[PDB]
Amino acid sequence: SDLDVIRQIEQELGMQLEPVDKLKWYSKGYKLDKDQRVTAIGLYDCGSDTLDRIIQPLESLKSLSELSLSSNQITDISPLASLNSLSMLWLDRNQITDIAPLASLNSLSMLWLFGNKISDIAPLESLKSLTELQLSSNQITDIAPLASLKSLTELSLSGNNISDIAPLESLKSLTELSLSSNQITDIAPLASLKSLTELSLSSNQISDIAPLESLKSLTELQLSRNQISDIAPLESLKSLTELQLSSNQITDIAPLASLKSLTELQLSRNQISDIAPLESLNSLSKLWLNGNQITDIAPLASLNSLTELELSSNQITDIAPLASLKSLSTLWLSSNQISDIAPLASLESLSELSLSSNQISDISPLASLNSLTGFDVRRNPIKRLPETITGFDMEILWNDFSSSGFITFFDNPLESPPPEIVKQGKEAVRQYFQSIEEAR
Amino acid sequence: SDLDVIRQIEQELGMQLEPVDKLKWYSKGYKLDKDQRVTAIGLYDCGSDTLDRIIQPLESLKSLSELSLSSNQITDISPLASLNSLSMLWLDRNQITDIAPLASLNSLSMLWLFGNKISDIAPLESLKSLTELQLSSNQITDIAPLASLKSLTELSLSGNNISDIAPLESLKSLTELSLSSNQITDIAPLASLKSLTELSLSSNQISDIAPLESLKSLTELQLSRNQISDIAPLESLKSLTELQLSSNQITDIAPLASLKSLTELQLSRNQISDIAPLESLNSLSKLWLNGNQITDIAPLASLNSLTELELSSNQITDIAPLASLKSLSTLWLSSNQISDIAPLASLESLSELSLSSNQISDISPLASLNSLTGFDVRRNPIKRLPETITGFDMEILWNDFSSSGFITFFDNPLESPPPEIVKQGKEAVRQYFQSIEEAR
Repeated sequence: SDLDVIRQIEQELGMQLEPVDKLKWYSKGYKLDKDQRVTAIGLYDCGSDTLDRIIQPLESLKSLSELSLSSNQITDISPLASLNSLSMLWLDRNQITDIAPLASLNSLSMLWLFGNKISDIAPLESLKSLTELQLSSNQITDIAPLASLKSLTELSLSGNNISDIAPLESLKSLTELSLSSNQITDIAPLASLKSLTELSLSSNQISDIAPLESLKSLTELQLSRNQISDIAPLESLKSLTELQLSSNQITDIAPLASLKSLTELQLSRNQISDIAPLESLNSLSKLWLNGNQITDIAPLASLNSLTELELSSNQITDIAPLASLKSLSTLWLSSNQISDIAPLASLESLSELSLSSNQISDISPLASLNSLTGFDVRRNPIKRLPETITGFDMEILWNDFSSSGFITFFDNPLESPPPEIVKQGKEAVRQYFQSIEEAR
Repeated sequence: SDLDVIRQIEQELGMQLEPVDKLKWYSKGYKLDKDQRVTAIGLYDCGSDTLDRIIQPLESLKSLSELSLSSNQITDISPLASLNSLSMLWLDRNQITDIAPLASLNSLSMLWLFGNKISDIAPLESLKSLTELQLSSNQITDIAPLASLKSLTELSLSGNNISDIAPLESLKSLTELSLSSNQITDIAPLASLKSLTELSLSSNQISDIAPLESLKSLTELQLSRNQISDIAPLESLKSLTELQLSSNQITDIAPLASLKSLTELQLSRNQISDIAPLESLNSLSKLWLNGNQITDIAPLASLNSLTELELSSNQITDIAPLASLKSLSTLWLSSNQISDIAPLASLESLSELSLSSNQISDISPLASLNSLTGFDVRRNPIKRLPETITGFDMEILWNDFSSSGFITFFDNPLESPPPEIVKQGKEAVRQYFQSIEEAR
């Protein structure tokens, strides 16, 4: 019986396989049917020999529909050609170069081949029932074979060597597509994939994103590390909640003004000065604007849903517009031109704050923020600490890095408690102040 | 006119005062009446001299009801007695020791005296119009004088030398009370204060919290750093939204199971091993459980509102129960016994992850987590990095600390890309993998 074969496999491998209701790629188990027949088997992370040692036991399981051999570093998958009943196959995280044996698996609807050494995907042309296909982190350049797979809905091809994506043009049922870390410049073939909901294109050489304009079902779009300066095409993508545009050449963000469903926006390492277009984005909870040319941040005042805000490496001076942000929990302001941090004392939800590499002399206003669990004040001209610094429940560190749960000093020209006291920790600082209070 | 008197103050002190629509404690300016009259003035951070020099101009402002002398290092406030119609006064962050002059200000409704050197508060007895009073960070032991201030709604007494709090029993209109960092043991007198919605008693010597039993309107309660072992009195506090119980002596959290309004819960540094009672806390978003004796984590699987989860320093091996948590974005798992993170591949919203000091060798399961902006894998037996390690929107560091924006390695026995190449950065790592592809 099918269960007796499980016993043989267990015995041959010297391991234990357990029943599950749903086979997962990392499963070390099997699934049984209402007739006690093995419909699935997972042999995740058993060894490179695994396929060789138990091919026959697998061949004798006739209702076997799902097989995982993830994370075995298997180099030869020739034996699998026998198993033409398979509809789901996990071969990710192996050492496969030749996938010719997989052309025999005519009933495959789900295939995972992440993290192998594949260049030729000609053998996949005949697998028309495929709906989910993972080919990321291989060595693929030619994706012509994919033009036949018209029932594909999820396709991953990130981390290959692809420049030509024209073969995807007729894959109109595709809703999730990953194409990051490739050699892509022309994305015109994507203009026809109108039911895409998630698209990733980061680390390519895209300049012209005009073809994205019609892709109105997009909710999630990754475009970081490209050569994009013109984002006018994005204006029409009204369903977007998550948008990543870091490491581009953007100056004008006016087309984002209308993207009212955005909750997460990353615009790091561009050349933005004017952020006036962000004032209407009232659902924005996470905003990354680090590494730009910003000085005026008045437009952020009305963004009351903001819980996380990265503004480090700009030229900001006046931070009073942030005073309204009641829900702000994490604020990064490193490497700006700030001198006065008094208005930050109204940030009632603030827990993590970095003010390093500014020109701040007086941090006494921070004493009111009992909510703070960590803050960073390295490289500021602070000379005297107020007694109220012991009122926080965080240890004090002297290091050149930020750390949560701690107050961090470095290269501050401290005089009142001088550095020699501060380097000793929270208790030394308390006793310093205590020894001069009790003598008063 | 009033505007001329402002010009007089500006000349005398040699500064600018600007109109404001509302006076804040840190304001350098004034608010004007409908009839061009000054009803509010702020002289924040001018100097210890300031009060003596402009008291007379302040006397001529007949409609003045709000004054800020915050952060001036004032030593004596005698001249203030001349002002009658003040209803709001900020004197925080000075060097006040004697507050007798405040007794004459009968119409005071708001008084801030945070961060001074006050020990005698007898002068406040007569100020029975006070609703908000801030006395944190002073040298107060005896709070008998407050007993008659029955109009108080907000009181702060944190950072003082208080052990006896019986005088607070009569203050039944109190909605907010802060008593953190004192010498309190007996909180019996708080049982009478049934309109309290916010209470802080952190850093005391409290053991018996039975007196909290009847405080049914409590929504925020901070009891961290005490000697609490029995938390059954919290069982009936159904309106509780945030609860902090870190650094106590708690083992049995069964009483928490009925607190279904809880969204933030901190139980760090206790002796908990069984977290089954959290299972029904379905609104829980932030959960801190670090520094306990947890091994089994299965009760977290149904907590689908979780966005932030702190599980460092326990004895966890199996991470599979986290797989379901699709909203989880921050996850701390440092110092456990984890050897496999395959189940974390399903954490689509994950953006900050710490895995340091564990037994993990394969970090490839994270490859398709495209919104990871920070991850830490110091002190794990990682020998071989996956190619996709360079694919993230994250730089690579070899450094003995975690940092947002970066992938951080330290004390990893790396072979494939050796430590030396990894410390050169992201592109050197990319160059290493590329040379191998094109040679083979």
